[PDB]
Amino acid sequence: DFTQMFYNQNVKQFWLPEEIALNGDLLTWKYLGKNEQDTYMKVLAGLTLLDTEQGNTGMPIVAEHVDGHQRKAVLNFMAMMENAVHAKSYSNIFMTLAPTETINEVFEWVKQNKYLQKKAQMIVGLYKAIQKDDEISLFKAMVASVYLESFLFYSGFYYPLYFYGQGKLMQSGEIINLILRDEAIHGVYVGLLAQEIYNKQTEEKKAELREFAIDLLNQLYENELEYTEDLYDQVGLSHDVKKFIRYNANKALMNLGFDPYFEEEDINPIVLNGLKATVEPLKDDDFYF
Amino acid sequence: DFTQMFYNQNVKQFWLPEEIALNGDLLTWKYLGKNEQDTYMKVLAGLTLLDTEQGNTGMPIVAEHVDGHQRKAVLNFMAMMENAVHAKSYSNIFMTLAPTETINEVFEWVKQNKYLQKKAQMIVGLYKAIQKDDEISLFKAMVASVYLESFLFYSGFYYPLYFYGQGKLMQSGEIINLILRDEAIHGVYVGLLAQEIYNKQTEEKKAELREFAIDLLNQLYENELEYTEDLYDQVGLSHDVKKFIRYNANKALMNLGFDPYFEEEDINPIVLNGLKATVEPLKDDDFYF
Amino acid sequence: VPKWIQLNNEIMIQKDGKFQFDKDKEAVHSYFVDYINQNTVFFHNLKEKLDYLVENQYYEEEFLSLYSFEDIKEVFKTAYAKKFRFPSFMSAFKFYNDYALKTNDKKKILERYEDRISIVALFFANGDTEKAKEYVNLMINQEYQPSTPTFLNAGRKRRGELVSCFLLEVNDSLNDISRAIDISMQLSKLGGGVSLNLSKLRAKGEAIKDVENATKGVVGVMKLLDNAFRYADQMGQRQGSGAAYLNIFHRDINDFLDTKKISADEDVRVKTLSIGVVIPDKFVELAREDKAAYVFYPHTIYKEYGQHMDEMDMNEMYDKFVDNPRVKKEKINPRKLLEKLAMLRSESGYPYIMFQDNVNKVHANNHISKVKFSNLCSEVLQASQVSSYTDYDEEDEIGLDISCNLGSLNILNVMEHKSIEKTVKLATDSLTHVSETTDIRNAPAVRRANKAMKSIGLGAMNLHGYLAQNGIAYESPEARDFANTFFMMVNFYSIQRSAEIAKEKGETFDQYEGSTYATGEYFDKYVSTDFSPKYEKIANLFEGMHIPTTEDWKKLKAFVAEHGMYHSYRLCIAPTGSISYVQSSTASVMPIMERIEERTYGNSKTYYPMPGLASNNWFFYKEAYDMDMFKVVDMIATIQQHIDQGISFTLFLKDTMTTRDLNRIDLYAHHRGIKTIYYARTK
Amino acid sequence: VPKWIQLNNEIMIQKDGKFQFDKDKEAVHSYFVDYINQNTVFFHNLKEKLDYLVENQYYEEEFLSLYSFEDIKEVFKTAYAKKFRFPSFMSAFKFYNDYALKTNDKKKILERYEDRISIVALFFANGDTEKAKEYVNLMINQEYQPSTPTFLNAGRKRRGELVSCFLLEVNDSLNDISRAIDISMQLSKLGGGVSLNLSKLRAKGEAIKDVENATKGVVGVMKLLDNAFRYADQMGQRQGSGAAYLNIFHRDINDFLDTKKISADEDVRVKTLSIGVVIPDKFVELAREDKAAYVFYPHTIYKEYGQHMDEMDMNEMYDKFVDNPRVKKEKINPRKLLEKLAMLRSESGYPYIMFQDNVNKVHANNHISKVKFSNLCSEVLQASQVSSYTDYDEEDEIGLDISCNLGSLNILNVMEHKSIEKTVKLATDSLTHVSETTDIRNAPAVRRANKAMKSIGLGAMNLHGYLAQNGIAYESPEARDFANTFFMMVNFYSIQRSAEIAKEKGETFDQYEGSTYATGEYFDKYVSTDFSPKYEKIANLFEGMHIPTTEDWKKLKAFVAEHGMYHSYRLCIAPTGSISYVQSSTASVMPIMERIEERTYGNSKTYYPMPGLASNNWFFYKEAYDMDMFKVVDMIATIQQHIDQGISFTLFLKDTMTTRDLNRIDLYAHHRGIKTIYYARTK
Ligand SMILES: Nc1ncnc2c1ncn2[C@@H]1O[C@H](COP(=O)(O)OP(=O)(O)OP(=O)(O)O)[C@@H](O)[C@H]1O
Ligand SMILES: Nc1ncnc2c1ncn2[C@@H]1O[C@H](COP(=O)(O)OP(=O)(O)OP(=O)(O)O)[C@@H](O)[C@H]1O
Ligand SMILES: Cc1cn([C@H]2C[C@H](O)[C@@H](COP(=O)(O)OP(=O)(O)OP(=O)(O)O)O2)c(=O)[nH]c1=O
Ligand SMILES: [Mg+2]
Ligand SMILES: [Mg+2]
Ligand SMILES: [Mn+2]
Ligand SMILES: [Mn+2]
Ligand SMILES: [Mn+2]
Ligand SMILES: [Mn+2]
Repeated sequence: DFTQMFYNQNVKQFWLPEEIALNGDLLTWKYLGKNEQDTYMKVLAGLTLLDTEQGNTGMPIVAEHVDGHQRKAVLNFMAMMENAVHAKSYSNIFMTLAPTETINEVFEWVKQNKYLQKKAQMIVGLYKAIQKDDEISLFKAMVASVYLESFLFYSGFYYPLYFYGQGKLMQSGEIINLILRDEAIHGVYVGLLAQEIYNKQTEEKKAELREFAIDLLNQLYENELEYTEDLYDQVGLSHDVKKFIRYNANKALMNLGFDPYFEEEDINPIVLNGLKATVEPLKDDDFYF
Repeated sequence: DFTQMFYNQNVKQFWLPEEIALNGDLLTWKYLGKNEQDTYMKVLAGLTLLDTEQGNTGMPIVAEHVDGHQRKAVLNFMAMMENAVHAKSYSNIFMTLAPTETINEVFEWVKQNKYLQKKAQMIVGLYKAIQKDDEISLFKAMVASVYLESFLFYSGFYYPLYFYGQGKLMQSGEIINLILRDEAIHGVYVGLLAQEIYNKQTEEKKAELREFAIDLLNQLYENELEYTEDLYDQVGLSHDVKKFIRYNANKALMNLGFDPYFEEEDINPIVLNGLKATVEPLKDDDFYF
Repeated sequence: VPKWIQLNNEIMIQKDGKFQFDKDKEAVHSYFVDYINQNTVFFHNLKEKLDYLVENQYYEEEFLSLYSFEDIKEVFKTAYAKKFRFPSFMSAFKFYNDYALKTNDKKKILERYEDRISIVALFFANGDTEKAKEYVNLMINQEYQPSTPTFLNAGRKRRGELVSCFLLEVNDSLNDISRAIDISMQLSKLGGGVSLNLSKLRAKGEAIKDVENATKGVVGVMKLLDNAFRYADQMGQRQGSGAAYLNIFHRDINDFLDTKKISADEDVRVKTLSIGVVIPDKFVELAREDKAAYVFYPHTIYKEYGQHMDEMDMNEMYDKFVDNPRVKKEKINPRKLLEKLAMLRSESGYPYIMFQDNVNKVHANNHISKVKFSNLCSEVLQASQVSSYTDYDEEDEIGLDISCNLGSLNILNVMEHKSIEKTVKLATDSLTHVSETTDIRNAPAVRRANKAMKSIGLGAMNLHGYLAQNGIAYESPEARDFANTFFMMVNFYSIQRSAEIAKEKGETFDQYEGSTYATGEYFDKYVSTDFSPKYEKIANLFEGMHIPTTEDWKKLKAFVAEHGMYHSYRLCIAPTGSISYVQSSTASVMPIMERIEERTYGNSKTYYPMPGLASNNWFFYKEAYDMDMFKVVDMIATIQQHIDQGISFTLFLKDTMTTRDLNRIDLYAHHRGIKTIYYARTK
Repeated sequence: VPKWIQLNNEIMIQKDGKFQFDKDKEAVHSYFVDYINQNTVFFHNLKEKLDYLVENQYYEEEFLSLYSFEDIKEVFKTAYAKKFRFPSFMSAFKFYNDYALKTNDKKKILERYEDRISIVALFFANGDTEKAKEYVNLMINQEYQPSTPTFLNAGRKRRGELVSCFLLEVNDSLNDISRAIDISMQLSKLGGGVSLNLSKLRAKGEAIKDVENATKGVVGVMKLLDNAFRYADQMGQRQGSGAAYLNIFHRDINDFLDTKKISADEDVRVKTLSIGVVIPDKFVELAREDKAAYVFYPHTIYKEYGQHMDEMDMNEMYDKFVDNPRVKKEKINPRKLLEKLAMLRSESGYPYIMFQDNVNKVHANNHISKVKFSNLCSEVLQASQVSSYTDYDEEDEIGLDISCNLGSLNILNVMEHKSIEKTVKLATDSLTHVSETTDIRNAPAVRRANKAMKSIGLGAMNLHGYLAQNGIAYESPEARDFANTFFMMVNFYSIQRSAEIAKEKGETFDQYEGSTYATGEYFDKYVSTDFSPKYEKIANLFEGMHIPTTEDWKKLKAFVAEHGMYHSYRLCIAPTGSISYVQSSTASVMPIMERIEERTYGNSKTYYPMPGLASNNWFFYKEAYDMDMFKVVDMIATIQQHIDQGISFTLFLKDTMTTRDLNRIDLYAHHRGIKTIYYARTK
């Protein structure tokens, strides 16, 4: 009942980072403190890693196991967006704002950062555990994918949105909003596929799947807290970002058909502000009136 | 040396089925004989069936085994074009020209056809034989992929190009020309990835891979001749189609860095009308003599 | 999102099944309560403001020095006494984003609407305080609007030229081509749109110094001009805009047209160079009779006859060209060429169409020259003489290059004030002043023609707005009756003002004695046909205003015979792109494209309803695409019969209609006397 | 296939393991007994031939009218008395395909080699029968070869200009840019290669009258010039060739270089305009010390100091530019810029490299101006003053735009005849005549510089041919000793002829008094150092000829001080591309690219062996790519020490070597005093 409308929405949302000129951010970037620039680079690098694996591994593997040519076409399109559009856009931002050495250093930093490695290990592990014709392993990977789309990106998205909302780094911010618009529909779509599998189960099996989903969310959440503190303490925003990731965790649960898990909190209003023609021959009668 | 350049060319060639209005083809379709309509339907179904294998298996399997983030992104983009753009385009052409019952029957016929099946299963067999961390099996699959993209499609493309060059079925011919333009670049790109593997091999292993490629080409070519007579004798075109197959076989070989196999031939004019030195840093003391 | 933008977007939100048009007014208030007043620089008195603007190189000292400070203060007080309020948010937004003077840092507003109007009036009056107050009352009543160059730049030291329409004749030589490129660059630097006639240039495959197949044709010249216009782009502010006109009997006409095809290669297509095609009546006759036509090599014709192909009447010269063995020509199908024109206009809106004989059968200055081409907006139609730019240290033969002076009457505001005569005469005086104060030191023929011809273009706008707010359909015969009467009065008072200026200054335009004004032929249709309204509704619309009769036209003809006419050309209807927003008016005499237009500024959306749009007049504000193009052609021809120059006439087509329909509209325009066709905008 | 084609292809068919070089001779015989003699047009006598060529607008009658027909007959008889025979098929083929005069339809041959030489000699002599015979003997012996423009066009009615290269200075203004485009088109129409110095143009992001970030930089002017050269392409016969030169300290230097990158976008890529980079010693010093350098905005420097950035010495003003806050600059890595230069030269052979300090440390006319750029072949290095092209109706300040006439000595034929002095003096006289009869009516600075500087270029060809045919390795120290002695003799006799012309005409070149010729500084190294051969073999090669000593140089210095010099510049070694075929000579002073070159003409293929190639001198004809580029640099520096202008120095590189090797070669060239580097041709 939904794939065709998602197909149409995904293809109509198609974009490339080159559509957005980035040289306009040069001055507001220059004006940020060293702490702010550091957090910003690292935040986008963490996002780049997530999209790299979502494009290389997550979306293609889910596409392989989901039945139906139209469902596969949507998932293939989403996969392309992840690595050919989203992951690449971050390099466009980096290449504009930062010198090569700072770019090299931040990519080295992703490799050695323990929270980023842990979250990649956990998510990709679940993708690679999918067994052919085994719907339960597929469900588990789809939960992981929804958590990546609708929860894990948000510790990263906070900062570009926070600046966009203050009228700073607005070209980079425009790119990020386009990425976010895509991930929102990706999270909903994968969520609907996960619910399909969940709804086939006995009540006993469903109870276990909810346990899996909640245990996984809590494990990812605890790691994300440490990641958030590590990045945001130097810019004074860790508590604010934490509220934002809890907000989005609830959206991820809802995408999976589950009740919200965290209590509602006031999000920084700045971040909320951050959101050929047919041819006929001429007759002799067309020359007279 | 080449992936970013191909990335650029691929994304700038992006298109959607909806861009070409198909209904005006009915004004020339109605004037074709039964044999012409039959051949066209059968050719179209042949292309559709082969392209589906490439979208569901060929491109995604190669993307899975190739190392490199940028290569995986380009390959993902190509897989997207197969599944999201090409497959919808073929379906659109069919739905415009034939009623539902006729489409189902043509696909039943072509699905049972000996020559279409022989080539489809030969290609799919090589994709299924790729082994993790075995570059030889990957190379063999890449050869199969290049043969599909740059050679096997062309016994089929001939007919729409033949009409397109005569002013018949111009809307569907425009679509086919866009598809063909994508398959050409797909073949060239996968060809470069195959040459990379080939160049890493010993001289004895190279000779062995050359023998594999020529042997495979021979098997496919002999089946193409039979496929060609089966479809085109009823419309009197087989001689010219055979010249077009050999010409495209030579292009496929050149994509794989191999010499042409067949002598140069001229192509049907109607179908024709349709159609760095090593950077080494200065080490100082190079300024003193 | 700012408060005024929310109030503007609340228009689309429907209450009781109706658009909240009145909310737009509230938006304006917000746009002034929240933004404009906060960012407007205020001074203790006008003396301090004028001193700050003059000292900081914002204004010019010369035009302000002609008045005492008391007179300038009185003019400003007259401007502010109206208490003018922008009726829509987009009017104020467009003025304060495009025309209001801002500081060098572009964060503060130095000029209000009244300040800009007062400055333009003081510049216009040239030292007359009463004339300045008259101009202030004219512009604050929004009866007359100087063009974007004049309105934006009048009285400003950091400014471009007040003229932005330039027509250049290019002679068939490398020296002339290089000079044309240079002049195009200099005029684009001044901020003007440059149109070049390429018909005199010899076609591709012609001889240079008796060596065969040497000429690159007009396409290489178009590539050079396109590069020149890309380079000269108003100091990197706007994209350099240029137009090239070629006669349809020039052999390069296909390659010319091929420059606008999407399939054209990079060495063929010109992207920033608009193209227009001049179509003589002979081509239309050949297409009508389906006889195969001939496209001629201009240099062979020049060698055989001593005159350029576009300098002689093709109606009497075509048979002689065809029968002349020494004239080289190529066979073409005129109907195929017409279909190619229609297809190209469907794809990209190009080329502009100039019906040469439609222009020249009513041209008053055919003795000086026949109108061979039009401007970038395809509404300037004037006599031009080519210049012979020789080698260095050799005297050039300077000809006439067209540069007319733009200004538009607001038909709604003019007619509701019952001031057609006063507005037309004051606009003519302002246009004369701007033409006299224009001095271009890098375009010799433009300067010479400005000094000699003294040609101005007085346009009109808000025709559809006025008709819709008065319960008149744009396609109705009553609308055409109103246009006929209104523009006949505009022509009458423009001619009267031109003759009065000629009598006062004692001088006419150069070669006036040979014009149809001097011989009285121009007034023929005016001394025999009465242009009073034939409908009672239109007559009641014109109530309170004297409508010139045949006796009045005879008196005007005698007055012109006795005193002459100061301006060679007076009236031309320009598109009026952005000034129509500030004046809260519909653009030009064209019908509206949309009832409410949606625009994206920055990352925000904005909504502009057409002026005076409501539930009662929603039906009368018919969109242009929904209209019958034949009736639009009829209205434009009705207006054109009273306009000496052309009218920027854009065709509005649906995606359903084919190239046959476009060709039919073009041929009906040719039949009805339409001089130029501007654009083919497909919905 | 033709018989001569088969005979020429028979060279590569080896007999007894050796090439059949003698077969080449047979080919020429065939080429004459089957094609040339049949396709030639014979007359009853010379009178009918001259009359037919004069009335049919083949020859100018003015230069022939200065001689009685008896004198012309005597000159032609002197030309034909030598019984000149082309020793190779390609020599005759190249002459009769590129330089022999043909009919209007190009079906027959009107000019033989002797006829062409006689006509050129009669044009050179300007009415002197004995001088005409001297020129005939000089050219029929092939001791001297006028450049392709002069040799091809002398005495022809349908001729172009005799000057090969033109160098234009472009001032930083729109008027100057447009004038430069016009002059470039005019000179490409005349057939000459045009070089433009873009270093005075302000960089991208500069202010045009107080509006900042407005300029398009040198890349926009580059695109304009590229389109101008594409349009003016010698009437479609030879592709229009232009050169742009930019100082390496210009801010646009990267974008400049990005015009030649193979990955450049179409809006930046320039394909018909060669690029050259002028590198002062300051840049090399900064790269050597690895200190980050600064590229500068020319307009800020001009505003602060009143002079252009390239108008003053960067070696003394770079620190002042850097420490000046009113000067705008960008940080660059000079070593990265050098690596980019090497990579660009490896990929496409561009840019040309001009070591400005190497040019100006021995430049004799630094008082007039420093040499800021080179020509399209990077061998013309002369003082130029920029012109101030003002607005229309304003007088232009005409500067000096470089232009010199090319002529090459055939080293083998000159030394075989033991006539260095006579050949040099006669060539200087011929080049002086070519300069005197050159009058360009559309390039004012070029005309003024030709009239004032009187600069000529006397080159040399067949250096490698002479060395290989005499058993001397091109890289050997003996070859460099020969080059030193021979070019010191050439410089001595060129200076002597220039001083003699100045004495006989009573006039020197403009501003000669401030030159190093007038002060005697130029002769310093010639009055203290002896340039006689240091090897016995070279001294024997120079036997029968008086090698000037320090006493002869002192006498010449005194003679110059007493009488002055007629020519500001005398010697420049051009590439001599296609005219070297006719002379049976190796191209310029460069080493041969290949021993036997396979060239495809029509559907046939021909093999040209190097002149004098045989079994005994096969290894003396070492290919340039196999040679050490450092020893070639040593040879070029040895020649350059005696050449006042530059030498077109092409680098011959192997594919195996890296960009670091290219950078090392460039830095060694700069260290050794190489003025310019022409091309980086990779095998
Ligand atoms: N629609 C509008 N068009 C133009 N200016 C406006 C508009 N609305 C407000 N302004 C500006 O804001 C000022 C405040 O106008 P407001 O509607 O508050 O009342 P007012 O009686 O006109 O005020 P004031 O004492 O300023 O004359 C106006 O004087 C004017 O400068
Ligand atoms: N290599 C060559 N270079 C120039 N001209 C040549 C050459 N070979 C032949 N010719 C021309 O063709 C003619 C053919 O004559 P050829 O050289 O065979 O000897 P010939 O008849 O004995 O007379 P001669 O040698 O005295 O001219 C020559 O006289 C000359 O005009
Ligand atoms: C007009 C124009 C100039 N330029 C650049 C190229 C010229 O080298 C440079 C100088 O132009 P100028 O012709 O000297 O402009 P100007 O004299 O009015 O300004 P200024 O007083 O500052 O000299 O400006 C552009 O890049 N684009 C343009 O459209
Ligand atoms: Mg001429
Ligand atoms: Mg200037
Ligand atoms: Mn993503
Ligand atoms: Mn996603
Ligand atoms: Mn496909
Ligand atoms: Mn494919």
